[PDB]
Order: sequence, then structure tokens, then C-alpha cells
Amino acid sequence: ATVNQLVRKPRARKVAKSNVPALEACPQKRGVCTRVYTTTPKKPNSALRKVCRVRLTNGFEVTSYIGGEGHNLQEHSVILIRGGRVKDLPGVRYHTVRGALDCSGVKDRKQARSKYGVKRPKA
Amino acid sequence: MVTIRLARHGAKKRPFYQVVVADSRNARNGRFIERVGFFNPIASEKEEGTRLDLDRIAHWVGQGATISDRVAALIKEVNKAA
Amino acid sequence: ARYLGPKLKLSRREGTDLFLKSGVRAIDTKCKIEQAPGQHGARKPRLSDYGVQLREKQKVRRIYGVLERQFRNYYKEAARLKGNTGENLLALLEGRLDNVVYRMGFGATRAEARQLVSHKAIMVNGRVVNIASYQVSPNDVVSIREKAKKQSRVKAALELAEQREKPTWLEVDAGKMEGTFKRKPERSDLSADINEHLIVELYSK
Amino acid sequence: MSRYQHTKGQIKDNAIEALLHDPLFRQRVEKNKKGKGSYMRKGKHG
Amino acid sequence: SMQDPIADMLTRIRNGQAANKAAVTMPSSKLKVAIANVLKEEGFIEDFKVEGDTKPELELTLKYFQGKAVVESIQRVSRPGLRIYKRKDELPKVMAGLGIAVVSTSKGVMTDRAARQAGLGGEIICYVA
Amino acid sequence: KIRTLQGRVVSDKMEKSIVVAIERFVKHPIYGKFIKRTTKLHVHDENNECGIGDVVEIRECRPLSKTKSWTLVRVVEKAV
Amino acid sequence: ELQEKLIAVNRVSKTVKGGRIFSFTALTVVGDGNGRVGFGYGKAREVPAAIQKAMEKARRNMINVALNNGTLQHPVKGVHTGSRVFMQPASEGTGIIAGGAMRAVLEVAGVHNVLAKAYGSTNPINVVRATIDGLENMNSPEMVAAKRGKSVEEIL
RNA sequence: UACCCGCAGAAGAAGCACCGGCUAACUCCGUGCCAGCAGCCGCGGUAAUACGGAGGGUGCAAGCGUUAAUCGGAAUUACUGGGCGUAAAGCGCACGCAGGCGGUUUGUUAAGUCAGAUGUGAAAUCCCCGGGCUCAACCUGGGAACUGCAUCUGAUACUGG
RNA sequence: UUAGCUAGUAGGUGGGGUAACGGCUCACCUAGGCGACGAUCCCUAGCUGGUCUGAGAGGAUGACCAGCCACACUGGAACU
Ligand SMILES: [Mg+2]
Ligand SMILES: [Mg+2]
Ligand SMILES: [Mg+2]
Ligand SMILES: [Mg+2]
Ligand SMILES: [Mg+2]
Ligand SMILES: [Mg+2]
Ligand SMILES: [Mg+2]
Ligand SMILES: [Mg+2]
Ligand SMILES: [Mg+2]
Ligand SMILES: [Mg+2]
Ligand SMILES: [Mg+2]
Ligand SMILES: [Mg+2]
Ligand SMILES: [Mg+2]
Ligand SMILES: [Mg+2]
Ligand SMILES: [Mg+2]
Ligand SMILES: [Mg+2]
Repeated sequence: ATVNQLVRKPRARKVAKSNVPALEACPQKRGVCTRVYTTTPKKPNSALRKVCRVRLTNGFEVTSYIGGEGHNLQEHSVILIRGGRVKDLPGVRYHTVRGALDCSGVKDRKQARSKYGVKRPKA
Repeated sequence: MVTIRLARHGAKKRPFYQVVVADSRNARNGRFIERVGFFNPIASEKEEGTRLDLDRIAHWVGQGATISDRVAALIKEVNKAA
Repeated sequence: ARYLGPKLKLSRREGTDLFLKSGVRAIDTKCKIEQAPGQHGARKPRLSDYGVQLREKQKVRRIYGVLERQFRNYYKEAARLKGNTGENLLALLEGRLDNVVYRMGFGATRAEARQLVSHKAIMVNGRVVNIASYQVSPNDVVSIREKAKKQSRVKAALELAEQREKPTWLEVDAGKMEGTFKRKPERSDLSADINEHLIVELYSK
Repeated sequence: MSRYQHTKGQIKDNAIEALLHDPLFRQRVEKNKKGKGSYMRKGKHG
Repeated sequence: SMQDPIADMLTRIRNGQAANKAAVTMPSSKLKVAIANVLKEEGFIEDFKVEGDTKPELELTLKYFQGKAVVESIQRVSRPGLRIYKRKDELPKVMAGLGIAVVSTSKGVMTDRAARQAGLGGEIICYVA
Repeated sequence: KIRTLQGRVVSDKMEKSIVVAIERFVKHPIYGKFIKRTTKLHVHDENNECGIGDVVEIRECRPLSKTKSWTLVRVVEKAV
Repeated sequence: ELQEKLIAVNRVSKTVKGGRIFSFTALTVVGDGNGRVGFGYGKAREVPAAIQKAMEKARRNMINVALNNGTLQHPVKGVHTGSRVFMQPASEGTGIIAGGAMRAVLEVAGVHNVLAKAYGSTNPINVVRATIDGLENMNSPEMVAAKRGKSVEEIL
């Protein structure tokens, strides 16, 4: 607290790491699905959450959530991941991008389509 | 050598010329010794297009500075005006 | 760059009459002004502190027909300028060419005035100006060009204006179809219902 | 469809039994709306 | 050890004001005396009196208005651990000009306003509200 | 009049040469504290007149060696 | 003439043999829009009754504040419990720049132009109290002249 | 080419996010701890304003969302501007070198400090008063500023010698 | 959770060399010099005018534009 003390040894700024380290300051990264599976979330939530273990462009091996109802994904499927952690799922730090690369858009969506890669219903 | 020349400093299709004293090797819009006035070719009526600090120019000439053709023309015009 | 939907809806949402229609017919006969628009109009929910400010801001934006980024820019400009900030903003809003035209009485609505401005009907100091956001300076004459002088809408607008209360900061000629922007308007010249301060507060968080 | 990744590793004898002894077939206990574990600090819409 | 006499004096004054003491006494110093004089001029104390030859004692008569203390707040600015020097344009305003800042200037110890008028800065001794 | 600096002779072992620590009283950029900072300098001295802990006035000149671009003008307070 | 507004209403609990008994605590603040400011903190089993109680409390135990042209006279700190507060006078047109409860109390007071910040804890009841304290402590030029035995023109 | 004039006819030209609370905007149907959502808190187990659709609304708008990235809020490294009895935090206690700080008077010095000046602190950028593109963005004239450093002349209350 | 580093090393005298001062280099003499006000070693990094953020102080940053530096397949070398 003393000014002399500060002069002697200055205040150390809080070194904050990123919660999305495999992205490496990139908005998105491309990767290959090592395996696609479902997992049970932690309490108090009950589901079978769709998720994929991805071998990334930059050598990292992560797991990424698959948003939306139904997906075309399987092994050796080239996908784009975007970051964003799933609170329920243990170790999941990434979202797959719906409507980019091998990943298809969600079927029969009419709202929030941007998030789910769904094209305009032409009428 | 030391030269008195125009540096184009405007917009696309709207040039504004800053007359500068500079080492000739330097880039047109780059390093310069002294800015000795301005010229605006797209200047409208009722405003000063060209204004040059003549004394400084004279000093530079005395020192041994070359004058660009356009700059010389501008100087001549100024002299006529005055 | 414009709102293209129902106009009286906006007024209803606000609560007040925003002068969004000409005023040949009364607002109460043309719409349920007291009731909010939509399915849940009858319900009147209690509005938050942020909410009220936002609503006020919207009101003002609606009044002039100014979209958000432009409004923000205007606010910034007001802040930059010396004196009262909200007042400055109001003055800036007034300065808008379309608004000026409306005040004069060449447009029945401000939208109409804007349209006129767009369509090359309006000359500022003998120069045809096309932009609605043009800031009219003091001692600037603003007139209808002779091409647009034969328009029946313009005369109707003038007539409507004649019925309405005339601004002190302007001098308009009906026959000549020209108006002189005398001076930038004071706060007392403008409407008291506008709470500029709330708007100012809003843009400070 | 997608495979469920069970936390049982290499199943040797019976699969169904293994699945039963997994988070997948864990007990689901309702939170009371009235009674014991019933108190809500903040409502769903409050 | 005693490292700041001025600060100590100020503390004493504060304590007196708190405890409703009529007079506060302390070992006298030149700077201290000057400060006291300044305060008197500004009207935060009633009177100051130096008494003694070998070891003189400054005695301050404290000021009270309507049952309450005149000196509301009194804080040192420059201190031995951290010296503070300001220029004429950099001179602070206590209580938006209402309170005073005692400043040791080239031309003697005076209030901030006086310094500003003169056109000179220096060591800001204390803020008084 | 010439630009010159004062300091104490930290060492005088090397021939024709002295190292003179210069105490400068700088203010800290952030904290506002006034701190004694030191500037060690290799100084030229002909005749080896200087002792240890001696106060000396020194001036900048053309470099005489790898580290030495300063020469003494006058020695003050040569107490031991 | 008296403007009055509720800041925050909170449900509080007392635990008994049966279960919990829930009560409502309403924090209100009143002001005349000039000098007078008064906060009220009412408590009842029902919200409206609590609010009424708060209002009643606010109406009595009022405090007069020296305001100069619809704003503060000098930068002033206010402290209560964890809530440590700073508020600064500003030029006309800036609006009330204050957070939460603070904003409310200033508005009822009748100040129109302030830049204010709440440090430490931001508990409504405490913070409003702190603000009120700050307001109280803030003295006028005339008052200071009276105290120092001088004219207003001598201090400026 | 900008720019101007004429021609025809509303003609060729509106989406994106969100609507449990924070946070502006609510209902019905579908589903039934499933599917799914989610920034945090959490929502969903058959009357879901939190999932999906629809109607209605709100906010932005030729953009609107999502992610990444930095600062802000975050007085949460607190110089301004935090603390340490019990929440994280007083070395187990002492002595003591370097270091930091140091009662009072006079004189002197002028290192710190303050004042004025001189040289520099590139231009652009930022800010102020203006001018020019129909307005703006943008360009631009003049100023201010560049909180600094160096040198000279002074002031000497305070700090130092 | 890098504490000791350095023999052309630090200085001197004399020769040589540079457009120019100089361990720049060589011969001999002295035994120095730097280092907790962080030497050395390790990791990262072009620097600035500025930019972004912020009430400010600060924090982050150095695309464009302008100044300076360094590099030109990698490592060396000279000539003009
Ligand atoms: Mg021509
Ligand atoms: Mg303003
Ligand atoms: Mg009992
Ligand atoms: Mg809402
Ligand atoms: Mg249902
Ligand atoms: Mg929601
Ligand atoms: Mg839904
Ligand atoms: Mg901070
Ligand atoms: Mg703390
Ligand atoms: Mg503890
Ligand atoms: Mg102990
Ligand atoms: Mg002393
Ligand atoms: Mg002395
Ligand atoms: Mg590199
Ligand atoms: Mg801040
Ligand atoms: Mg290549």
C-alpha cells in the first residue's frame, strides 16, 4: 500500500487466460470430427446432449457442442467451430457452426435462422 | 538536392497541393523540411486557391533550392496578382 | 433510411400525438390513441427507469423521422457544442431542412416535407438542396422552385399550417412561397412535453 | 443418429445392466413446488 | 519518531474541533506559525499566540459557529513520504473555491487563491474545508 | 559556460581512469515519489589526482575509450 | 407539490415452526423539488401497505439541502455502511448522471445536473442514506461566509 | 466524368435479431427433464410469456445477428483510488547493513521546487474558430495543444546540501 | 524456480586502420570492468508519431498514413 513499496515492486496486473485456448484468438477454426457422440449433462439438467470430439486445424484435440435439432455429422466430417462454452457439459468450450462447411442447417426452422444456418423460406 | 515542390494532399478527383521544401529523393507525400504554402486547383470563387509564403521560398532559393515548374508558375501568378 | 410502416401505430405506442398525419381529420377519430398497438394494448405495464427514457427518445426520433445512428451522431454533436446539451440537440433537429419546410408549411406532414426535399422542390439561398438532414443556418432563405410551385399539395399544406400555430423563429410568405430562417430556435419556442434531459441521460450509459 | 458414449469403458458381460448403472439411467427426482425442497428464492417470472 | 510536525499540528487541531476544546497548544515552529497566521486570515481560527523563549509553544484559539466546529475537514497534501508540488495553472480548488488550500510559495506561505493571483505555484501544505 | 555534472568517485583503480556515480533526483512517472537514481560513468583523469569517494565536476567530450566519453574539470572535497 | 417515488420493494422472510412468514419492505423517497429531501423505509405483510408506511415515514424526518440553480454547490462524498458515494456538480444541460437509488433521490431533491458515482457496496437503502448524508453535509457559500466571519465576495 | 435538363410510371428496391429477469417487447398451439435453450441466474418432468411454430410486439436497419479480440464497468493491483482482530492478508520475535523518512534556530548555497524567457518537441492525427465538396462522411486554412526535455535569467517559503 | 558475468574482457602506452572519435585492431603494461538502481541467461517483440478504450489517471495496442530501423531464397564475402 505504501508508495515506497510500490516503487520498489510495482502492482502485478491480473494475467487472465482465455477460456477458448484452442481457437488461438481466431473467430472460427476448421477441424475434423474424430468422433460424434451424445453425453449426459451434470445436475440438475437431464438430456442427451449432442457433441463431437474434433481434431483441429492447429493440432488441438477438443470437444464441441452441436446446437439445434438434428445434425448430419459423423466421423471424418470437416466442420467449423466458433467458441462458446456449454455450462451443463463438462469440458465443452466450443459450438459448431450450423450452416458452414460439412455441417448442415437445421431442418424446418422459421425463427432465429441466422444462428442455425437456415435459408429464407421463399413463398 | 533540396527542392521546392507540390505534395498532393486531397481526395479522389479533388486534389489539394501542399507546396513543400524537401530533399528530392524523398517520396512526394513523405519527409520534408518546411511547408511553404498551399495551392487548390479545385478552389471555387470568393476564396483563395493559392497562398505562398514568398519570403521563405526566396530564402530557400538563396540557400540553393530548385523550384518545380508548376511551383514556379504559381509564384509567377502570385506576383502578377500582387 | 426511413420507417415505412403504420404511422398512427407509433403515436399510439408513444401515448401523445406526434403530428405524423396532416391534421385534416382529428387523431382520436382515426385511431384509438390512448390504447397501445397490438394484441396486448388494453394492458398498461409499469415501465422501468431505463424504459421511460428510451420511450422518450423514441418519441423524439419518431417526431422528426430520424433513425438511430444519425440521432446518436446528432447527440454527439450537441455534446461537443457549447451550452445546454439537450437544447443543442433540439436545435440541431430543428435545423433539418425537411423539419424547417414543415414548420414553414410547405409540407402537411414532416414526411411530406422530406419527400419534397428528396424530389428537388426546395431551394436554399437559390441552390437546389436534396438532403433532408441539411442544417439550415440563420438568415438563410428557403423557397419552392418554380417547377414545384404549381403543386396542389403544397397549397393544401400551407392552408393546414395557417390553421396551426406559427413559429416565431421563422418568417414565411404564402404567395412568394419562400421562408426566412431568422434564428436558431430557443427551448421556450419548442414543445414543453419533450424531456430532452432523459434522452441525454440515456446516451450517457 | 448418434452413439451414446457410456462411462463404463469396455463392456464385458451385459450391456443393458451396464447402461442401467450409468448417468444415462440415473434417478430423476422432481423438485417440489409445495412441501419440502419447495422454496424458490425468485419465481420463474419475478 | 515524529517525522511530520505540520501534520501533527493539523491532527491536534482536528482533535480539538472534535472534542469541543477552546484552545489547542503545541511546540512552535516558523512554518507552523505561518500556517496559523494564514488560517487566522482566512477565518478558520479565532487567534494564535506564541509563548516562550527556550522552547516556545504555539497556542491556537479554535473557532465554533452555532455550536459546531468551523474547520469541517483538514487534510495534509504534501507529506514527508510523498512530496507534492503544483504549478500556478495546476493549483487545486478546495470545495469548489469555498474551502482553502494552504500553499508554501516562493513568496511565503499563503492561500491557493492568493498564489493564483500572484502567478506562482509551490508546495501544497494542506486542504482546509 | 559549459555543461557539466557532479558525482562521487566509486572507483579509481584503473590507470588514468575513474568511475563516477552521479546521483540524480528524479520523480516517478506514475507514483509521484522523488527517488535518488544513480548514473555510473567512466571518466578520464590525467595525473591520477582523484581518490575514492571524492566529489568531482566532470564534462562530456570526444570518446577516449570503449566506455569513456567524459573528462574531469575540477576535484572538490577530497577528504579521507 | 410533493413528488414521491418508490425506489425498491423487496420480499423478506422470518422463519417459524410451521414455515416461513414473508413480509415486504418498501424503500421510497420524497422531495419538494427544491431543498427538502426525505427517504422512507416501510415494512408490512402486504406490498401496498408497506409502500404507504414508507411514504408516511418519508413525509416526516425531512432534510433541507442548499441547492444552487438546480444543482450541487461543491463536489461531495457521502458514506453509510458499505455504500461510499461521490457526487459532483455540473454545467446546465448535462442531466442527472447517477446510478440506481441515487438517481431517484436526486430527482426528488430537485437537482437537474449532476455527475455521481456509488463505490463499494450498492445496497439501495444504504446508498440512499449515504446520498442524503452527502446532501446534508454540503454547505452553501453564504453558510461558509457566516462560519468564517466574512463576505461571500471575499471567498468567491 | 461530376453536374444539369427531359422521358415514362409507384413503378425496379427490407431484412436481421430479440420479447423470464438483467433488458425495450406477450399470448395461443405443439412438445412433456424428451427434444431442445442458455452470457449469468437457470428453463423443460402435460395448462412452458425461457424449448419449437404461429399471431402480436420491441429494437436496429441495407444491414442485422453470432464468434473472436481490447478497454470499460471491475475502487476486482485502488498514483488518482482498496485493504490485513474475526471475510484473503501482520514475518514467531528481535538486532541490524543497504534503503526510505527525520526536532528546532541562524547564515549560506540554489540541487529539488516555482516564475519568466529562449531552442526544440516533424507533418498528419485529436480539439477550437473557419472555408470547400447540394449535406454529411471526407478534404482543408489558421490556431490551440503536443502535459516533455535542454539552456539562460530570476524567486528562496518549503525539501535537499 | 536466471546471481554471478567478462581476458580484447576494463583501462593505459606505442604502432596500424577509419572519411571521422574509438579495443576498431595488434603488440606490450596494469588487473581491471559490469552486476540486486537486476549484470548474465531464458522467453517474447521491429520502434515512434499515433490508434482503441477511459471522466481522468491509466490499460491495451502499433493495420492504413508519415518518420526511423532492419531484411531481400539461407549463410558468408567483398568490388564499384
Ligand atoms: Mg484553371
Ligand atoms: Mg454541450
Ligand atoms: Mg417459539
Ligand atoms: Mg421488459
Ligand atoms: Mg403448453
Ligand atoms: Mg429470454
Ligand atoms: Mg420459445
Ligand atoms: Mg481499474
Ligand atoms: Mg477490498
Ligand atoms: Mg484471516
Ligand atoms: Mg505478531
Ligand atoms: Mg528539517
Ligand atoms: Mg536548508
Ligand atoms: Mg518477431
Ligand atoms: Mg475508470
Ligand atoms: Mg519466398
